[PDB]
Amino acid sequence: ICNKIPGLAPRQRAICQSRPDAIIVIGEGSQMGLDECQFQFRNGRWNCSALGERTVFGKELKVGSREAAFTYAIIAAGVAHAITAACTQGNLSDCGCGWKWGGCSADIRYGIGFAKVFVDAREIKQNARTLMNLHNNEAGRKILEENMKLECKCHGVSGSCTTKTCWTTLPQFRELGYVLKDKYNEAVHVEPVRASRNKRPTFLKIKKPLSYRKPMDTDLVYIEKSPNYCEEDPVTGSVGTQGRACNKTAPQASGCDLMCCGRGYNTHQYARVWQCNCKFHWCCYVKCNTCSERTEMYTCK
Amino acid sequence: NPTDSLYCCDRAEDHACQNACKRILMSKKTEMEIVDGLIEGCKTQPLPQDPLWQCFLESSQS
Amino acid sequence: GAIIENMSTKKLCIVGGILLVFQIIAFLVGGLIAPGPTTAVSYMSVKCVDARKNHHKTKWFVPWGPNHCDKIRDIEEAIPREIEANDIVFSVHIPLPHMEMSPWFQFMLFILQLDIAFKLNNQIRENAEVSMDVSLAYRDDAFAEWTEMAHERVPRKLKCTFTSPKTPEHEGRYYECDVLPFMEIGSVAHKFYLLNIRLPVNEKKKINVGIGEIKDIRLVGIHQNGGFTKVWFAMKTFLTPSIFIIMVWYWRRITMMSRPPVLLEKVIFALGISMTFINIPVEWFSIGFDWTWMLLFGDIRQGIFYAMLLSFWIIFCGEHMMDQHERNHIAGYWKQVGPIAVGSFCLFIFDMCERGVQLTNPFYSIWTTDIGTELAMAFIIVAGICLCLYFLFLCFMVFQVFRNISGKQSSLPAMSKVRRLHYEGLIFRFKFLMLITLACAAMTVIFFIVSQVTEGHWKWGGVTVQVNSAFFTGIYGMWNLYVFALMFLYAPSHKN
Repeated sequence: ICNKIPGLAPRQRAICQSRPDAIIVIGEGSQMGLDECQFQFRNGRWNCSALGERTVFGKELKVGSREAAFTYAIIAAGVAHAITAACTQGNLSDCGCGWKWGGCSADIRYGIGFAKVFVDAREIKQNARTLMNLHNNEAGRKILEENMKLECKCHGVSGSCTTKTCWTTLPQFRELGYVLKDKYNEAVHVEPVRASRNKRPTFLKIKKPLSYRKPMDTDLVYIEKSPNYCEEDPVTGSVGTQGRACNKTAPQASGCDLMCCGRGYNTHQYARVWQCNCKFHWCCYVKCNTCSERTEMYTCK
Repeated sequence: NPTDSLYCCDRAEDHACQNACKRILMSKKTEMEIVDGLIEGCKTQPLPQDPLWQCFLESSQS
Repeated sequence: GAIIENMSTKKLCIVGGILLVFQIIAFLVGGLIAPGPTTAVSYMSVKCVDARKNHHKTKWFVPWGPNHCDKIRDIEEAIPREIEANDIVFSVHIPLPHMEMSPWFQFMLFILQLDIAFKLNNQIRENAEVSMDVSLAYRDDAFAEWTEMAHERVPRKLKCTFTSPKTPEHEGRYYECDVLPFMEIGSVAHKFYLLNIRLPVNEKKKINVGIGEIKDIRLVGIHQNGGFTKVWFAMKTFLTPSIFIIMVWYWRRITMMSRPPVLLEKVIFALGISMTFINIPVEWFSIGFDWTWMLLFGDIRQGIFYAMLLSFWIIFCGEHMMDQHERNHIAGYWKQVGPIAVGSFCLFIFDMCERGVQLTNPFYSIWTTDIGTELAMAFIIVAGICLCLYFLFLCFMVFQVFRNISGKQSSLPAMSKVRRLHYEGLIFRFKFLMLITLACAAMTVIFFIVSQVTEGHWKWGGVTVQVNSAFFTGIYGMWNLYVFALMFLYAPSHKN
């Protein structure tokens, strides 16, 4: 059934045929990772979109730059987060579990163990790009593991901490997206390592001076220089900045002067509806009128 | 039973996929021709993010 | 006098070695056999939707499985569908799919974690208070109807703070709200539990208005592992006959003597009676009946033992003063035993207010309202003051006893032989029991600290040892052996 789904390795498709329901959740997680990447880079010249066909893991990057590192890290983190959250929601029944003796094993370990193997199974080939890819996926999983919130409650003799329980919770994915954005702002350059006997690269070490150590497992790692991303070029996968909106102001990466790479801006009276002034409840439908005055949206030429 | 799963694209966003659903399911009797017909019918590769294919894959277990 | 005065060092060391072997066994039982004391399972509530079918009768919304509700994946989807509040009902099925709850889980403890999103025009008010409408049901098998256990309005005051700047660029991020104590019962007799939470809105009355913008309601269920309960019951079933044998022998040794019992031996027997009351596995009846009061009863037993032990220490110190002392009447100890009684009464009243009212309302919590918090904190503070006074009195009594001991040792060569051995026996008894008691207390405190700060288990070899459960089993066996050695060694010795 899913043997035709684009962008999966043969082992990934075998796993898909094994358990249809896990694939739904993992696809939702990959989509969540891609959506978070696109929200984080909404104002950037590279809006986390690439020239290519749609896959479960989005359009793949033809250059191994910092953008690809962040994309793969967020994809892996989203997959693991979705697996764990679906397990805790009751959407997955085989997850975790035993129950009457030991209270069942942890959820996060199951989620990470499944997501690690499946996501890394896409790396069918072996190349410096592949080692970078595996490093970035592992970094995403490690950063997701770091951001788990630990909570404890005491329920001892009366309310005392004679006996207290501690449990971990998944971080809400926007916070993890911000953390991975911060990590992306400090990604490290690398080249692979090669020896006479092995004849192929096994691991990777830092390019940047003052050090030659292996990059830390929680660092986002990239091997290729980043293009300008505002010129349309299929050899590099850049979609170009043409047609994208801009704020026509000084702030970095948001102004038309920086968005359009010197080509200027085109504007028109857009007049957004901008519905406002509602009597909000804690959720759900409320009645209110709209206040659409005017706007002139500037877009790159 | 392909007919028993005809409800899956009531979740679909496009009416074109729904019309492709009804035409293929009441016109085709084999699953591989059915899936090729769907992908050529509303021009989208099977993706676990699409609610239509989500319903199809989920109901495949039932 | 006591037996320990007459035992040779060899026999005393043999007894110590036997007790050490039993203590090692008591630690290893919980370290290896037990699976850990407690388990926390986190549940994501499923946002069921009322299509206005709950007109008069209480329909039950099942999160999953057959007859599952018309769930909403993301609460934003309610707006296009014209779904409003008072219709969305958060539903949780307490055992995760293909699992059952059993009486071996000695209790159920639930808390909430509201996921509230930030929004400039929908911020949490200054003193926002969520007022839930909580309904709970139990079911014995997967085909019967849900039977309503409780239906209560549960108000909770919010304590939420937003770290990121209150900017439109940061809309959608969650508040860092604290956990809300939800409910607790002392019995898990029923296999499946369904919990329905509503958030009705009436902005005219200011109910659930201004409480922010809730995206999700996470719930965490804490219960005692069935394996740990089985280990605990096996340990108690072993300990109870031993303490009964020791108590019968001790009472025979007391009564079959030429004098009425002294105060110290009565206090030792009372401590033994309290520890027997703890050892008796009356909890092994909770597995067949729906007794919700088991938590309160266990708390009362533990408090009784703590009070009796703390009273025994001061009675021992008072009785072993050599000069102008050894008044064998309990009435003379009101100054130092009184703080223990007052503190125990205050803690008992606090527990009756907190865990006693919950029998009639499982969702009750004394800290929900300000005045209840004042009462609970006043009782706890008075108990702490009583404990501090007791500790000061205990240190004073120990120092005075040692002063009298040092004064006595100067004149030991001067008295007759019988008085010489009598006073040397008193000195040896006090020193021995003080050393043993300090060692036991220090070990208890150290292992309690370790259990608090450790991860929860330690890996060595091909097995992992449970530190939390080893702490419980080891300390329980340690104090059982402390009582056993106290009763065996300090019983009167025969003379011939």
